[PDB]
Amino acid sequence: VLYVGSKTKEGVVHGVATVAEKTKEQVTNVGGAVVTGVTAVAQKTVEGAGSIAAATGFVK
Amino acid sequence: VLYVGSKTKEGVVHGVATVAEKTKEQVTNVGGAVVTGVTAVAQKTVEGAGSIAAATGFVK
Amino acid sequence: VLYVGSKTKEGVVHGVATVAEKTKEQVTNVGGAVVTGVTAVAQKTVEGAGSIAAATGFVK
Amino acid sequence: VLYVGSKTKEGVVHGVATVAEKTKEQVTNVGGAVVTGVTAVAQKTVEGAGSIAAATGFVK
Amino acid sequence: VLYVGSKTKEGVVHGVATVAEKTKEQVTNVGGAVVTGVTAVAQKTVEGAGSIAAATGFVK
Amino acid sequence: VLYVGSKTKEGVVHGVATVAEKTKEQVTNVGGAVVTGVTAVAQKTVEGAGSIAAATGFVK
Repeated sequence: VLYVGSKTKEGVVHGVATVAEKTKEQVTNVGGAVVTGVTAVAQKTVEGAGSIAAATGFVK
Repeated sequence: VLYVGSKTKEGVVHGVATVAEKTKEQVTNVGGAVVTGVTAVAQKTVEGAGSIAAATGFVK
Repeated sequence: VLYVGSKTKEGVVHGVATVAEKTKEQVTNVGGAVVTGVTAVAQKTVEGAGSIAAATGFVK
Repeated sequence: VLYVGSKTKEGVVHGVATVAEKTKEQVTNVGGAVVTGVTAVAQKTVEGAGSIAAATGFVK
Repeated sequence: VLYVGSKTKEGVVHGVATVAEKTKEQVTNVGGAVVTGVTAVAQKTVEGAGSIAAATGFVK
Repeated sequence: VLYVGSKTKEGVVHGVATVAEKTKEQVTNVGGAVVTGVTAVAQKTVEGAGSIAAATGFVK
């Protein structure tokens, strides 16, 4: 903060990987959210913050 | 904080990985959220914070 | 905090990994959240904190 | 052989995997063979066979 | 052989994988073979066969 | 051979993969062969066969 002579690595997302050979997925969403994969979030702030990921409301 | 001469690695997400050979997933969501995969969150703040991941509201 | 000359590693999520060969999952959610996979959260703050992951409300 | 209506899987080498985080190996061979890792052999014939893996002779 | 109505998978090498994060290997071979890694062999014949891997002679 | 109505996968090498993050290897070979990596061999014949991989002679 006041001083940094470092090699800082702050708030990052690193090395995320996936592999697939023969995938047969038949997602049939009818409401709300549906996530089948990779979702990386990396954010820094100074006041207030969100980062709401893969969420869903149904208010009615 | 006041001084850092470090090799800091703070708040990170590292090394996440997955593999698949023959997967047959038939998700059939009808409401709310559904997550079948990888979700990485790496955030920082100074006052307040969220990071709500893979959540769901259903008020009614 | 006031001084650091170390190799600090804070709030990290490291080394997560998964494998699959022949999986047949037929998730049939009808309400709320359903998580079948990998979820990584790594957050820090100075006042207030969230990190609510894989949750679900049903108020009515 | 004479008939096959199957899902034959012969001579296969499958699923081999390895991981490493912090390894300090200082192999200092002076003679013969030295293997530190992964070696996969998958062979078939009709008359005669080899597959001599990770061997070493010293005749003198 | 005479008939095949199959899904044959013969003599193959599949799925080999490796990972590394911080490796410090100081191989200092002075003679013969030295293998530190991945070697895949997948062959077939009808008469005679070799596949000699990671071998070494020292005749003298 | 005489008949094939199949989906044959013969003699192949598949899915070979590797990863590295911070590797400090100082191989210092002085004689013979040295292999640090990936070596895939896939060959088919009808009479005679080699496939000698990562070998080394020292006759003297």
